[PDB]
Amino acid sequence: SNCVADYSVLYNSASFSTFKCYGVSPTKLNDLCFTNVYADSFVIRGDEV
Amino acid sequence: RQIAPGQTGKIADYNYKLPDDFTGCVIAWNSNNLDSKNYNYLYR
Repeated sequence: SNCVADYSVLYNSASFSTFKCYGVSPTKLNDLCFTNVYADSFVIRGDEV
Repeated sequence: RQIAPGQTGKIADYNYKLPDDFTGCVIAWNSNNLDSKNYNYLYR
């Protein structure tokens, strides 16, 4: 929170194997604004993603 | 899997894209023997 988020720095990288978005489309993110982002982070088996 | 209606990816914004309501088929295979050796192939 209390910051500016350039999602194009994330989305333009091919290093992410998937970037699946479920209530916004990733090209729209830079025109939106949000209250909290809540980044959750963990490791799992690749076939389970 | 991006060569389909409404998808996004490395080619989608820069190389090749299908209409949202495309009426057609997509037919594809990993030939590899003729395909791999490469300087013939590129993306934007």
